[PDB]
Amino acid sequence: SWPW
Amino acid sequence: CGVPAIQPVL
Amino acid sequence: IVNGEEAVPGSWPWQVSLQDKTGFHFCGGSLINENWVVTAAHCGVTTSDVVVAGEFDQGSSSEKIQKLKIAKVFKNSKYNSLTINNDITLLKLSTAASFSQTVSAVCLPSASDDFAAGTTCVTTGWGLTRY
Amino acid sequence: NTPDRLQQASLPLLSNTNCKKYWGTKIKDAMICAGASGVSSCMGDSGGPLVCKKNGAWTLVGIVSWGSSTCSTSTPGVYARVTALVNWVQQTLAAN
Repeated sequence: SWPW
Repeated sequence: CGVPAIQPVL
Repeated sequence: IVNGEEAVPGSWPWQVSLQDKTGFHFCGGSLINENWVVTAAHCGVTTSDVVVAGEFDQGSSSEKIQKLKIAKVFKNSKYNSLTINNDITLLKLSTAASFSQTVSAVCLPSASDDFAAGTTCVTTGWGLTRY
Repeated sequence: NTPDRLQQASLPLLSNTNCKKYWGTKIKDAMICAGASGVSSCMGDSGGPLVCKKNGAWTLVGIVSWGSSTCSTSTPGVYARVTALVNWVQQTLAAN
């Protein structure tokens, strides 16, 4: 996951 | 609020 | 947005671009009135960043955009950076936006409003179109 | 890197219970999932809107937050759930  | 003057086309 | 389409210019008039002082777009946001923008807490906005309203094509020099300075950053006190929960920040503008055909506010819901699974909604932005 | 021109996509809301099939315990009550429908939000979209029409007006339901590190179009994106946050918005505006 990654911040968008 | 929430009512654009230029209507979106989807 | 991956596999989206180009918007009609000006048709999402609350959409703003958050740019750093070098002019780099790093996050979106939404105008909720002339003085306040909602964005994500994890965007890490500071008072050196700029809110750009009225933009469509970031490669054009001919658009009547508004570059608005930020007075104060209000990060939600319940934001949890470990889980990215409660991911909301308010930006109070130093200079009010001038509302027009291409710049205006989105509505906020009531706390009790219901948006059912399966409802079709819309998202907008200048994020990557391919990874 | 980011597109010059503003993009849009339509996409469905999911329930948190169903979103947990993808993301497990990472999904909290102040999150709402959308997508897994052939589109995805992606890096640089964060902070922007997820809007739904309600009584004829576009209403802010989510704030683009996080999701798949490859912006997979078959995985739901995760958005901050504005109904869970709107009391704080209103309190902050009233006090400042």
